[PDB]
Amino acid sequence: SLQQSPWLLRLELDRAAMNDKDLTMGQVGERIKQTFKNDLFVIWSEDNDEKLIIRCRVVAEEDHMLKKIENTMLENITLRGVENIERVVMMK
Amino acid sequence: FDMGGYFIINGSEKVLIAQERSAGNIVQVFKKAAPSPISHVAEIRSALEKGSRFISTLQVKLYGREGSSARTIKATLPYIKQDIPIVIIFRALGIIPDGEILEHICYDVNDWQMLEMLKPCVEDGFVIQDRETALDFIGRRGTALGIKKEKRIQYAKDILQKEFLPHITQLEGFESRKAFFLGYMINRLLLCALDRKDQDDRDHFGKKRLDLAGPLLAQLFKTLFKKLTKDIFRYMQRTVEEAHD
Amino acid sequence: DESAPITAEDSWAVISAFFREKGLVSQQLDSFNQFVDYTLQDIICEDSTLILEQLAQHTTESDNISRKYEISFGKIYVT
Amino acid sequence: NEFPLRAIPKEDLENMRTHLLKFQSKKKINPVTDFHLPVRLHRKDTRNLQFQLTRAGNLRRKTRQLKVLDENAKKLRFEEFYPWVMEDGYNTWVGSYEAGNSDSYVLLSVEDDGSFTMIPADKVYKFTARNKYATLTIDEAEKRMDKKS
Amino acid sequence: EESLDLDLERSNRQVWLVRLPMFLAEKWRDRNNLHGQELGKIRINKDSKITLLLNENDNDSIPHEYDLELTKKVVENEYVFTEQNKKTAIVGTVCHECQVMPS
Amino acid sequence: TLSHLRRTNTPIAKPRQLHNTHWGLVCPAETPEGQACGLVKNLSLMSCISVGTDPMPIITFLSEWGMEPLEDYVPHQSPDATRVFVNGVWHGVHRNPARLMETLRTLRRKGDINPEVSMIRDIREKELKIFTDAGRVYRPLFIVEDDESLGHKELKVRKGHIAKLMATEYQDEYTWSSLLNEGLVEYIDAEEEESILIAMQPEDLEPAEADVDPAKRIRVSHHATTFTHCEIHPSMILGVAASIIPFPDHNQSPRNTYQSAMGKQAMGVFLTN
Amino acid sequence: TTFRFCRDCNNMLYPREDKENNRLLFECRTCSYVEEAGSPLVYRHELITNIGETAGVVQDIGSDPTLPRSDRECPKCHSRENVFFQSQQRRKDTSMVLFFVCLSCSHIFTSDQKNKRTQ
Amino acid sequence: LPHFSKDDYSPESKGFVENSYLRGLTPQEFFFHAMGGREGLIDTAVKTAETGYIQR
Ligand SMILES: [Zn+2]
Ligand SMILES: [Zn+2]
Repeated sequence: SLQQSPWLLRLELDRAAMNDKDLTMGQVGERIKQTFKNDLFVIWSEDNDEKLIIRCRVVAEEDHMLKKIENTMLENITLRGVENIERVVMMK
Repeated sequence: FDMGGYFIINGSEKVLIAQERSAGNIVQVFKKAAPSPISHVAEIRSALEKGSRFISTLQVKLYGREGSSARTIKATLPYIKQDIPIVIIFRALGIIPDGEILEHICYDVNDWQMLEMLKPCVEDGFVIQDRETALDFIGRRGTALGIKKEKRIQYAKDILQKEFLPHITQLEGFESRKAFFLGYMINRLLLCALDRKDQDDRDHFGKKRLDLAGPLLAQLFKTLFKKLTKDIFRYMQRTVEEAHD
Repeated sequence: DESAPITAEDSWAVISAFFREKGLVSQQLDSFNQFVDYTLQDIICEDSTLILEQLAQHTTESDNISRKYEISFGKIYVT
Repeated sequence: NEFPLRAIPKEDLENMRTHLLKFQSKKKINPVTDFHLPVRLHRKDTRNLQFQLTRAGNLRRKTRQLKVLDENAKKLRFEEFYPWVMEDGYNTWVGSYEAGNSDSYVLLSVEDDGSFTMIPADKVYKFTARNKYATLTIDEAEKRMDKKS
Repeated sequence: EESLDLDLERSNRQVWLVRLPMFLAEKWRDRNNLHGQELGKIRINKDSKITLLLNENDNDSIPHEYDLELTKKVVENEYVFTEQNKKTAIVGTVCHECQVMPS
Repeated sequence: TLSHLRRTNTPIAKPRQLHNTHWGLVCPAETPEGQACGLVKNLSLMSCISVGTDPMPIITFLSEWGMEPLEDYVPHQSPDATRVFVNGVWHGVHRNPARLMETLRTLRRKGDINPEVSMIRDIREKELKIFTDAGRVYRPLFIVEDDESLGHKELKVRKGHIAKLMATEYQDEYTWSSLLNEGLVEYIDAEEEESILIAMQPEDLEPAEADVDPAKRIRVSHHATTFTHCEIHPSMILGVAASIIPFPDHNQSPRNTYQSAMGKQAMGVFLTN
Repeated sequence: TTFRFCRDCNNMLYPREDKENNRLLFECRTCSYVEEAGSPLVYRHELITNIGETAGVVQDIGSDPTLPRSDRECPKCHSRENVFFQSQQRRKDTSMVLFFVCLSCSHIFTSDQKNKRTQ
Repeated sequence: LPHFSKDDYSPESKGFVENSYLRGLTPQEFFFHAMGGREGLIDTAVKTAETGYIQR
């Protein structure tokens, strides 16, 4: 309120993890949306809402297609930071 | 006060030193390092208690890394160049339908986690559907190749009987035993990859054996007696040719 | 009171018995003995027997004679 | 502190004009005799004979040039598979003798007089749909003759 | 009558039999049976305990009770067929499997 | 001469380090310095090595004691089934391992099953592995049983056996074999060690609390009510050379490792002949 | 997840969409078998797992002498007799939370003072 | 060690030698000190050739 695939990719994010590496559902979703452009329809649960969810749909044969999309998503989608740079400690 | 425990060879005393080796017939799972196609391996150093001692080590390989799609399970069989997808091996063994195959690997029908991990293997072995076609597929991959249809299917039979899991039995009708074992191995391979069990401690003393004066002489006497046995045969030919008594 | 719990000094009475029986090189001797009394026989019996077969040309006498000779290994002795 | 007991005399007859065998079917093949009406159980002699190559001055030949002849091998009549044809169109099973040590399960059968008679199991055969079996190749036939003897 | 026909009488009147694993030493004593061929008694006590005991003459020995361990014959279907001195017949279906334990 | 007849060679993960599994089996101090350091092991005083027995009497025993053979296994029917192995050969499964394990243990402690045979029951993993196998290093430990009419969990061996032995010590009829067949003491290899729970001292680590000397070292407690075995003597963890070191518990770790190398080069009477 | 097999083949089932009636089925790729789906969920990944924590809790758990005991009163039978262990999920991350198994009622209770369980 | 209960992260279990050399070490303290002691002997042994070649 204020055409697409019947197959849904639904992922649950960890509130505790989403905080230590400061992130918003909005900004996470934005990365996915900006990665797959107009060939993936993304919706997401609000930062307020109890469970943290991202609902995704594509634009015969679709099962394997989505299993590739979830691998791209977990392994290739960079949210924050610079590549090769892990564990950043603050030091006085 | 002299305590014995040595030999006297040409007048000097000699002590056999115990040699430490890794115990055989032992299932061990190890994570194969960061740059590798295979993420984890199930190894079994199968050898006979006595009799020739076939040092054929079976590797059950989990292809694909933690975060790679199509994580298949293949196994390198003695005298076979390629690693055969587990499924085809079970089929060549006689365990033909999926789920009958899955029953040998996963023991809990509830455990969806391990079962999803077996779906790729089922897809990999989907091509081969009967026992015969499984043995041909194994027979195709030589050896050398050994061209002829009757020949390759007959060869697969022999490898599974004589070179595959030689402890247990090297006898004929024991497919059921060797299938459940392979399934116990895949169970252990997946159990470690699912982070439920720890990688095997290669340095646990319980997994090491000490070859003392006994077995050392036994190892030597074997190769020394087969040296004599096959020199008598060379004589029986020489003395049957000329009937030289 | 022959069923009274054992003290710490008593563990030495057991250790005394362990060594009275086994000695300091039980491993070396017990291994060799096992090899002489048992292992040796089984090594003579695994491959053991060897045969040679002489099958003829089946033409005519002195052909058409097929033979098989055996050589067998039984008990093993050691002086 | 109370038990109901039934006791039966057991005889082991040295007399006997029969041999008792076991016919075993796998649960997966779902065998139900109720559907049976007529059955034919006959031995399989397809592999009656079998010719196997056998190895036959001068130096002994290298393996690549060894000389061979052939030998006829006779299968024990008792070492032949059984062939079960049920209902004329219908089911057909092949029974293969179980490979085992010289020990045998006893069959306990009830007699009209009420006592049990026990007999040694002569042979144990595993029967499975013929569709699971294929024309024995020379290799398999040879491998079979060996197992049995 | 017609050769090859498996006389299904035993299975048609649904006769049932027991398949028992017997220790070799016990079956060897049974071999010494004479008279009517009797060797002992099979006891079934319920409240279920099944056991076999040799008779006094056959045992020549102190009395013992061989317990039976009942087992399932589920994973498959077992039947008994006999071959006379030449007729073939399915005399019975294994209704119970058990192991006679040494004692 | 003694320490040479107890020497171990290891040819070729982290082999040189002293592993926990080396407890009571190999000397923690007797090892060379340089190149061969930690690859040349020296056997502790009470260590023995399994000669290798026959598996069949045990396979025959197992089947007879409730062991369903693998040839007839149906995983979903018996899903909690304890899988039974004899020398890495899976023979079948068993429904009540608790009772089987006790029978097998009584078989060994009687002598019916050889004492050099190793049998382990990993409850969590639902497995029972048996080893008739040659080459396994074992050590003897005192058996402790909850079994005592009068009170707690107490070490089978009593002051009566002790005098029964010292009677035979004065004769130079009650041997080490006598303690072994009377099931007072047992042989435990490293794999079996995994499933047991050992007390260091018997007396000090048995009856609970119902001033204290300051000069003595700080010691822990007998909190365990689970104790299956007791240590004959903790000093037995040491090999021939380290066993001549006076107060090795008062030296820095390597200084001990040094002495168990030097004493081998010390002069004296080697043999009376 | 929890998946089914084909009755007739025993071979596994592959999902097929019935485009016409907009519903999920499971087809057998060895025979002509088809069956409607029980749940809409076909695949579950699970990265932050909790399945492994209370593994191998055979009723014989009390017979392990290697296991430590505590006088913690049970939530069910209130028995101060129990054996304890840590998350058997052999991962690096893993918390040092303890799982107590009752030596009477067999109920698995934890020491977790951040969260509340049922496994 | 087999003298400890499982999942024991106590100082006494993970190798804390509470005692002075003057007082003496418990068998557990003795073996743990022995493990720790062996580590140094290993690097002393190895370093020796690694260090030598660096020099060259
Ligand atoms: Zn199907
Ligand atoms: Zn409770």
